[PDB]
Amino acid sequence: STENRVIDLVVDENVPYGLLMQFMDVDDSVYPSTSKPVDLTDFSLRGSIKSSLEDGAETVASFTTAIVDAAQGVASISLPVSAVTTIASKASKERDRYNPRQRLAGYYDVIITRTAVGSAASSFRIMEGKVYISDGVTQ
Amino acid sequence: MSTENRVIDLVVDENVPYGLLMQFMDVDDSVYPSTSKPVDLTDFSLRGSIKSSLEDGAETVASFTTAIVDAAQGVASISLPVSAVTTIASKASKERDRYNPRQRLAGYYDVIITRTAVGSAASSFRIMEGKVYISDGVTQ
Amino acid sequence: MSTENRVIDLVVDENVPYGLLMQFMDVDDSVYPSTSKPVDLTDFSLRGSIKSSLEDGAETVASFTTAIVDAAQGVASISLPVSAVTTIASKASKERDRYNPRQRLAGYYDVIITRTAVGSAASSFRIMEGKVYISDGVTQ
Amino acid sequence: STENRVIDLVVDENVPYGLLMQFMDVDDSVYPSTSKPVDLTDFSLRGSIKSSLEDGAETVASFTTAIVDAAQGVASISLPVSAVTTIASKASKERDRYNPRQRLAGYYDVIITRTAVGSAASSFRIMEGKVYISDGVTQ
Amino acid sequence: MSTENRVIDLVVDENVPYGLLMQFMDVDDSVYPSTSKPVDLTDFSLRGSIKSSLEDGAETVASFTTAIVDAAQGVASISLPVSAVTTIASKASKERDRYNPRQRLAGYYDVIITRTAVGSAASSFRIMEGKVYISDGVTQ
Amino acid sequence: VSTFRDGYTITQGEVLPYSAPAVYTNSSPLPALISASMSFQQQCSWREDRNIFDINKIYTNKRAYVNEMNASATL
Amino acid sequence: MFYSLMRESKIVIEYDGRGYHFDALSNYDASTSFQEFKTLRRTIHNRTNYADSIINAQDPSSISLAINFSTTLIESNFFDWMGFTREGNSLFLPRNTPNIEPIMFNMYIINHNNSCIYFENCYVSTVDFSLDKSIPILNVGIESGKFSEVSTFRDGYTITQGEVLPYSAPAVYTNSSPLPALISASMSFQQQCSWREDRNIFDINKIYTNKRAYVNEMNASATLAFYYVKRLVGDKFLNLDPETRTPLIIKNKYVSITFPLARISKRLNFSDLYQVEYDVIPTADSDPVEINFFGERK
Amino acid sequence: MRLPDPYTNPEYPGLGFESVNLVDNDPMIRDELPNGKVKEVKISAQYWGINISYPELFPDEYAFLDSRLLEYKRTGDYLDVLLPQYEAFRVRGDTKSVTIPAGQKGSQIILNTNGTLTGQPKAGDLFKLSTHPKVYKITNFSSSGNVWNISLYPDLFITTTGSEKPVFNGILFRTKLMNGDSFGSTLNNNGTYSGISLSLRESL
Repeated sequence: STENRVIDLVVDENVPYGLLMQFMDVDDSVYPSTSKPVDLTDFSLRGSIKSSLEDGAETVASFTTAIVDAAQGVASISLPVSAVTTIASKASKERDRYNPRQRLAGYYDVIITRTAVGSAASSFRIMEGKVYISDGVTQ
Repeated sequence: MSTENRVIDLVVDENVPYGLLMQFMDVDDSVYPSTSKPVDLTDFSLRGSIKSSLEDGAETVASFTTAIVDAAQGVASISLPVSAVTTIASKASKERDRYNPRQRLAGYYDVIITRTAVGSAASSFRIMEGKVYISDGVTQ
Repeated sequence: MSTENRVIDLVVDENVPYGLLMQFMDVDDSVYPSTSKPVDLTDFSLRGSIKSSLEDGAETVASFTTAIVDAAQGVASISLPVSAVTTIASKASKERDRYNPRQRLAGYYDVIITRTAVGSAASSFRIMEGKVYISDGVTQ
Repeated sequence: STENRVIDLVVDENVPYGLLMQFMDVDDSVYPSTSKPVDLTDFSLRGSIKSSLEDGAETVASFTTAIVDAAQGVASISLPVSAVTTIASKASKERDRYNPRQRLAGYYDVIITRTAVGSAASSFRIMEGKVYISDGVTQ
Repeated sequence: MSTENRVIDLVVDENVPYGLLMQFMDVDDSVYPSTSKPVDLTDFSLRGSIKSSLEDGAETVASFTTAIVDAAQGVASISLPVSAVTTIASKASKERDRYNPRQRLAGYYDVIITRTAVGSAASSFRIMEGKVYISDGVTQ
Repeated sequence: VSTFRDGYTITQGEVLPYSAPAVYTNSSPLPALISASMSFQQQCSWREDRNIFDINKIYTNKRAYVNEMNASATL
Repeated sequence: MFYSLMRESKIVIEYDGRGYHFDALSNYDASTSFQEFKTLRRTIHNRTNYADSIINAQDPSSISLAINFSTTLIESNFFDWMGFTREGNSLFLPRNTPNIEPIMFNMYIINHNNSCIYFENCYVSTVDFSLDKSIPILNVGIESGKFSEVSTFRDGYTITQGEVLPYSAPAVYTNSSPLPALISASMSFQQQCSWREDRNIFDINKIYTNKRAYVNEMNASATLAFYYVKRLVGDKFLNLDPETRTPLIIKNKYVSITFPLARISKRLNFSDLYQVEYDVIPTADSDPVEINFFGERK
Repeated sequence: MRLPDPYTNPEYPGLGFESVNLVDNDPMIRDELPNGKVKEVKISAQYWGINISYPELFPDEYAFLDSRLLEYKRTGDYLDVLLPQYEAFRVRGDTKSVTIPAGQKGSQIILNTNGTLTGQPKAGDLFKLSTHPKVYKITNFSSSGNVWNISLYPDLFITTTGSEKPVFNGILFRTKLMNGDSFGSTLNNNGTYSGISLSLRESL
């Protein structure tokens, strides 16, 4: 995977979450800013959130994945408001003294996969890190 | 900049109706510097609230009376009347800021914009957050 | 982008009338250089009060008399007569400060400019704030 | 320059692993170093993952060598997701200091070989290091 | 006038044959610049042995196989097969070193080049010396 | 100035616990580290534009340009 | 692994094919470094941030040794190597510098486990010692051109410094009249050579090391510190007037630096107790400066 | 031909102008009348002059550069250069469908984009006609919808024939070398060619 590229997602309470990626391969040896959007046809990403980083952990939520634009390279990872509410319910209560809005919910990963006839399994991990819930008051 | 960007602090002045003027604008910087256009704010409703603490059981001390002054041009306004300001001032902590004695902590707040429309894009975003402070006054 | 200076501390002279005048000027930064036009003070009224403390229930030392000098030039004057100066001098703190025994703390003051009309929104605005000091005099 | 054979592999749990080695032959006689790729003829790579260096150590897994595009020098080393699961089963429960997701699974090394290209078995080790399993959350 | 470097430490790789080749070149410094001609290795033989210690009575870990590659170019190769590498690996010290668990001390080695013939003087010459280390491998 | 901007919300949290440094080449550790010092700079320069229109006035520098950026480390 | 301790070291100087192991070494300091050519090619096309640095030369090393006096007088070879002519156990400062280039020698700094640092093309550039109320010690300063790491080396088993000489109080004379109230006699000798950098376009893509040098000048100097003492009112012997030519000798039980004719400049300091300070250099036509090395019993 | 630069040859970052001097060269019959009035008559054609200074060039980069320059000196053609400070792509679109009405002489020019171009060319930017190789400099701009009114510092050398197309991007100066007669390069002991500079001069 990308051990050096761990990013912590922040989901707002009482708000549906949305995050969009762009798979866009580059080759700047010919000239700088030579980037071609990767075709995402017949790609299906999927992921999950679990409370602890070990086997036997209780699953918290599964992202409602989608492919917004095929052949344009714009994939999306997201989950509805009810799932965010479940995350907020399951999240820990060890609030920081100087970041009293963020609580830890669990760990997440998502895997992209190729399901092409004439091909084989091409699962690959593209995201890794933790899911932090930001508290909300306006409901 | 995970959350550092959409957080600012508001200081409502006691005995004065507080009104904050917002101007949405779609600024393009990655493609080219110095390019910005207003956001068509039609069907982009706003709503906000204030609470004393972040716990599950918190008191709704006040709530912004948001209004879209201009449908286009991306101009909106969040404001609360004099009664809400008085309620906030009464329901605020008695511990005064040392660097500015007139300011006392009132609570936390959020602002969500709901772009409900005919198109199936009923998304919601939290565009503001922070702490609410009350600035004491004497003119009454 | 710069900061404002709403906090201003006034120093009055005992046995002498105190006169302060404020000018409100419209400003803008554009392609042409800074264009300033005086703000027309129509239906604009002022009102200021002085109390010995910020905390609720403070004794009202006095109140300022408000007037508008020139609407076209956008000049408003906020001042108090000599009798009010004497009244504030009587109610000031008796604690002196060395290196200048004249000055004594009198309290805190605020000024709100408001525009009240049937078609006008019920909008107030705390233009300034700060503390009022007294330069004790011996004559009179 | 000198030697940099020691590189550590971080394989992902529940995801198949595949590494792409662009073999190359740089020479610094001329100031712009020659980009000539080695030509992959009569070459086979062998690699086993074995816990600890002591003799008699059990073979945790074995790398599956792929030789493709011999003209331009590239090659692939991989192992199926079942091999990944077998590796993750025997990994130690102690986690790495810098990343709380990695766990030491064993050691490895791949050995190039020429089989009678000139009636010589010119086999030498290419690379080496430690294999780290990165605990997943998706499954 | 400069120094030699007879002390060379070798590092072998477990499960892999080890091959080292030495070239002997005649040198001279004169009016014309450094003239180098390869030394003709005729009747020149090598022989090297490895023991776990310098002190007398040390166990012989293994011995090197010697060969001459090209007499005209003055190239001789000193190496050992893979089985000898395994033999030395078995007899190496079990004490590991952190920051690189691969390397272990195997012992000390010497190489003598000699020229033995009826007309040739009984002259030997210790060309090198040093210690032999092992890079433990897992494959095979 | 009298009134100012005070960062009630945007603030630094708790200090991170100490952890020993380590320098690697690829994945081979470099032994016997003493002190790794890193340095990063943006060596800008003020463009003094004090002119005859600023006579009898106090001039303050306003604009500057970047001569170079760099990243350095002494191990 | 093997760490390198300064206390566990041995410094051997290689001259003429013989190793001069300089024992009785109080302390030595040395450093090695490289010269770089780092330019930043910022252009209107690309205002880059990454420099173009190539290592092309070895910066000359500056090694300083502090060596105690010894009974076998191996340390006088530093005067011998620095350019002084020898007769018996006394070293003369020649009227003219003998050769254009200094006397070059190599030096080893041995350590355990066949570890060594090999300084080459060295020359003795400074030697100064202070005859005082503490044990005398001469700090020599040599400059190297090329440094290297080698496995085997030269170790001076036989040529070594003996036992340190016992302390003996210094005394400075004029002919045979002692100079009263001495504080600290410091002597200084130098061979102010200069490296001739000949880095040319044939050394591009290679590391250059300095190899040849020439002697700018040699000199012998001494700074004498006294207490301001007068025996008479309007004294003639002891005063502040300069002395164009006067025979001076800074004598000890084991060493005696002689100035056959000296140029003395005096400097008075109004400190807690008044101190006068001399500045002794040999005159234009003075005979060669003597440096005698007496091991024992003169 | 094209002068090598990091845009054409990114593998040679040493190429590229360390400093470029774009001088204005308009000869004029200036006369200082005794009454204080200064009268100047423009007769000789104006030509931009380009002074290019190069940073430390490594041997391979200088080999490429002087190979290209010697090819210039051999085949005798013109040497095009692209100033990068004027490469701000402020006008998108394809200018083939832009018509310039014929019969126009002088500084002013009128061109109809027919609703094709996106972006406004601000004053100080470059301008060049498709046919003639002269390079102008926009001094003032004014547009009424699609029609654009552009004022150029040098008067139009040739009267528009109704087919000339605007070129708002990738403008190359058709220049000639002025240092060719005695052009030397010094090689340091560091291994770089130092003080390489060119005094170009626009021809026609």
